[PDB]
Amino acid sequence: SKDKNRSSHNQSHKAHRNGFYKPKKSAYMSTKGMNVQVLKNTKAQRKFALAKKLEAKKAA
Amino acid sequence: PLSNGRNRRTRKLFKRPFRGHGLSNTSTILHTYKVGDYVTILCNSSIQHGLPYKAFHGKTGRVWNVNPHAIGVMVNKKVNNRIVVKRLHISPEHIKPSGCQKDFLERKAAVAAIRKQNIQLKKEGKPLLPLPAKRLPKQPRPAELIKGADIKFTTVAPLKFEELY
Amino acid sequence: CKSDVMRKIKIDKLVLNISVGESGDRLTRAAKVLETLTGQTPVLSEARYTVRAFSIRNDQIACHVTVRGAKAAEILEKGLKVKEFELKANNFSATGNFGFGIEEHIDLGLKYDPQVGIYGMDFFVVLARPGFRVSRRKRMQDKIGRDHLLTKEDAINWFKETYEGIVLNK
Amino acid sequence: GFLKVIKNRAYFKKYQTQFRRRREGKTDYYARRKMIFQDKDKFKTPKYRVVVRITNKTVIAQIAYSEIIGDKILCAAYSHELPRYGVKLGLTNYAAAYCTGLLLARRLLQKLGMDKQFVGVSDAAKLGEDYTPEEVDERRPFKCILDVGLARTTTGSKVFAVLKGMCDGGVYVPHSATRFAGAGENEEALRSRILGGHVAAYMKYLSGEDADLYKKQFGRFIAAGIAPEALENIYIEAHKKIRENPAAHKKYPTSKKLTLEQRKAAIQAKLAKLAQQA
Amino acid sequence: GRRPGRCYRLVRGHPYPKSKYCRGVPDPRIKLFDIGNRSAPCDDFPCCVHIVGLERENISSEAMEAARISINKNMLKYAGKDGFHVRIRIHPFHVLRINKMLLQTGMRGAWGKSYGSCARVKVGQVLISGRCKEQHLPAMIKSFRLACYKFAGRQKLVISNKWGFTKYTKEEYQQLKKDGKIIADGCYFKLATTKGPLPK
RNA sequence: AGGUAGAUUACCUGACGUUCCCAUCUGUGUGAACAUAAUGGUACUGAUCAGGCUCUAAGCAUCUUUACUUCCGUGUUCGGAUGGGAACGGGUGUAUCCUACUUGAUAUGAACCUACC
RNA sequence: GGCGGCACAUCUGUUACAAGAUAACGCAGGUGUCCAAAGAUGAACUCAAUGAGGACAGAAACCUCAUGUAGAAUAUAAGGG
RNA sequence: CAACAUCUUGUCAAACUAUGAAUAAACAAAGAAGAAUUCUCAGUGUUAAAUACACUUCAGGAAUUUAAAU
Repeated sequence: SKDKNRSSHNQSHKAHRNGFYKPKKSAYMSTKGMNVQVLKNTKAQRKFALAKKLEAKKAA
Repeated sequence: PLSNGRNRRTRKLFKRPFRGHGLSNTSTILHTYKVGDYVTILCNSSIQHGLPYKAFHGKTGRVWNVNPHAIGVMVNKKVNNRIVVKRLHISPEHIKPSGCQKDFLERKAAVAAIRKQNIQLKKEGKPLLPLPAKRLPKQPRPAELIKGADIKFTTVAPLKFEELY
Repeated sequence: CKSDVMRKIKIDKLVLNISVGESGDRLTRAAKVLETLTGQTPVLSEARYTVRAFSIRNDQIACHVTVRGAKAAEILEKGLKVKEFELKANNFSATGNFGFGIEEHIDLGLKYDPQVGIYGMDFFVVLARPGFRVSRRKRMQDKIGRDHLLTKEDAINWFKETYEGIVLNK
Repeated sequence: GFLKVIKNRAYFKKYQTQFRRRREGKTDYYARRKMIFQDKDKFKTPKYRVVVRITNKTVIAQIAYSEIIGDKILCAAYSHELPRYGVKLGLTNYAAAYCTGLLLARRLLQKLGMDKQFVGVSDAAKLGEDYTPEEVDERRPFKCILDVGLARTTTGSKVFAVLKGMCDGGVYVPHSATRFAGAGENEEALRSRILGGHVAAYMKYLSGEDADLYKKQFGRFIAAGIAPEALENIYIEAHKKIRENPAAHKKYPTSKKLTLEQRKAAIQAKLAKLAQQA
Repeated sequence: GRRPGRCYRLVRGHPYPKSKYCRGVPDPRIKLFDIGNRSAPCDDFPCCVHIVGLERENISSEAMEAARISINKNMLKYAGKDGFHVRIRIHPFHVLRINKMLLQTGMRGAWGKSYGSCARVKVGQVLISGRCKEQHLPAMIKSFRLACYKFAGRQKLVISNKWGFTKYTKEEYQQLKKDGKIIADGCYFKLATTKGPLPK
């Protein structure tokens, strides 16, 4: 008893009922795998600004 | 019925341009890609090492990270019913600087030129200039006269049939 | 002060190959004769394709050597003296080179042995002019102009002046 | 006749001409795009190379860095300005090729402003030993790259004499001392060649074999009065006179282009002569 | 024997030329495509009458040899060997397939073996064309109408106003001949080339 | 005007004859030394007696090629749409998009940095 | 259904409809391997073929010059490079 | 006779192709939050050294204009 192997009939109108789920803007801002030298400059400054910010907070 | 090879159906997709074989240019390896630029992926079959997948050939992506010998490029790939974010790492030989914003980046300059004058006219008191008009589709043309001194007429009628043999 | 000094046809090469059809044994002696005749160790040429009709791919077949300048000028006389400068007019290629083939190596009869045998030889002479280097230098390798290049007639006159050879159109 | 000429219009249509500077055989493009590809994380940082070329009379040394518009030259020191520093004849030898390298390095450092902390070697005894420049205080040496072009790197090539002057002049060029005139024997074998050793030993030998060959090979040497013993002390004074001051028309129209009107009028005359011939 | 002509009439399937992938094709039934006096100069025969096919179908190679025989026998009998030039302008470049089925045999589970050769024509595509002098034109139009009975579908005989296989009309060939723009090749003409080096 | 390094990679290529070289580049003499191979032919090194002979470069031609423009042609094909025609085969009409080969006219370069004249 | 075959894991070209996916026991074929070098790097050189020539040598042996956009070679099947 | 070159002629290709549509595919048309200008300005690196360049919430901070960009 053979059968129909495959058919794309209706498979594209199904996907447009709930439309193409675009990615959120948080997905475009990942910093994984970036340049190891760039990620070491960004870390070395964020630590520097935070240390001077927390010290000023402690002073007041 | 096709196969599952990585580079299947590439008789005409990877073939080099006619009389374009051999080495690439020297501005391919000299353009400077900075993070946030719009570049176009174009698979180069001459350089096999690092050839991007054939489904990304011609897609436009944003440079997200510039590594010493490869340029990170992120594109949107379509899946069953959702759009995912793909983060490749393509060597500069396989990508081309896209000029999608060629028109946009020349509108910014025109506005910036005007706004520069408005900070001088206002300081010196002159009436400031108005910003450039926005772009509109081809608007309906108005009514215009036509002179009767440089005019000529050609009668138009259906043509009598002439046999082609 | 005419630039005719820069068209002096000179002999800049001479090739003597002994194409024996057998590998080794006989060939090794074919190199010995070329060592005495020229004074420099010859090279060995291997087969290009294997043909059963010739009993021949990597097996050494022939041995050829090149000489230039003064050393190649005298050996050209010996090969011509055997022919007595009677070179056929069909021995000159359209590129300006001429050649001839001798059957017995005269060599030296003082120390001659039947072990070596009798080996034939082919003489090929390449003619040139000052300025032919532009097609052999590594940097900016180019192609010589057609006016500077030699002809079949240009090679005939050179052979009919220095050696006074008689060309036969038979 | 039996031709089968493979030059027909069906053969030119498929033709792919090579790059222009490769069509002339002047640039090795495969090994040039390795001296030009800078790390992509260094955005538009220049990558200098030393372009060393030897003509029949002049040793050309330039420090250049690539660009999209075209290769740009930072500094250049030819070997035809040696007569200013004393060296009058033999401007293409191994000894004059060391001077132009030293002349370039001291000209470059003076231009940038690092000629005070980068002195290299100055004496004559140490001219035979490899000297790799080192970090000074907290300022690294200027870094270049030799670009020999289409010249083989044989064990005694002159192009590494220009490199020899650079490293002894202060500029840092990455190298290994296995291709100078030394790389064997001792340092004096290299030192002698830097000071015209291989040239002085020629005329002290040709003058003893044939007095007419000596005239032929060194005709302009004898007329200038440069004895073989004086080569060591003319090159040493050249090095002393390079360090103390290294800080640096007529046109002949030929043919012109024939305009369109003259071009089309010539054919009509040629056609008329063809027609009047019959 | 041979399958009825109505089986392989409609044009279906991708073109199937004889090549290294399709091995074992019976040869075409036609080998001589040009008949008559093929060496007569262009100006000898001014009158040209075509056969135009008006149906999209497969004219089998058996219907060209069988038609070429009819034109040759009915034109030698009426005009002569030297008085006409008829050229068949379709070649059998398509291979029809057949699945010979013998019930102690396989079902519909296999491909087809090569059957013959046919030429894919379309609407308005000239099949056969000829040239002859004026005095023998009525004796060739009659022969051409007899040849349409061996073809399938609708065929239209068109009396072209052009010259003997050239593109110019019956008077433009006279203008170009007297000016000097026509150079003979024995059977065809050649344009006078105003390009390339000026001769001596 | 010339040499070095280039970017665009035939408007840059191929063939036929051409014109200067004053500087420059090339060709040019040679083999003691590093170095080189069967050959100082190549690469390597030392040099300056002559040379524009070939290079290179500037020009020529109803020059092959190639790069722009018109024509080819709204003809091929095609998106949309009948209870349109035909027994089929195929092919209209409407609102639209619109090639290619050929051929004809033009062109045979431009530019960036350092040096010398 | 059986017998036959593998469309059962897998690659190339085509059917395939100039993005991606894409069927038939559709077509033309291929894999269960081979390699201490056929991996890596540097240097030198230019290949198949044709024309002209050189004793035996000729349609095929070796050598020289000219032309030679890859018509050669790259372990294999095909397509790319 | 032929064979080899060359200039034309008639007809073809799913596993041929120089050129190459229509329909399409994926971008941009101002969201570290709606632009811009000026001044000031630090941490890590790249660099021959930077006052260049790269990342740092267009690091940060202060004023002026500003709702405009099919």
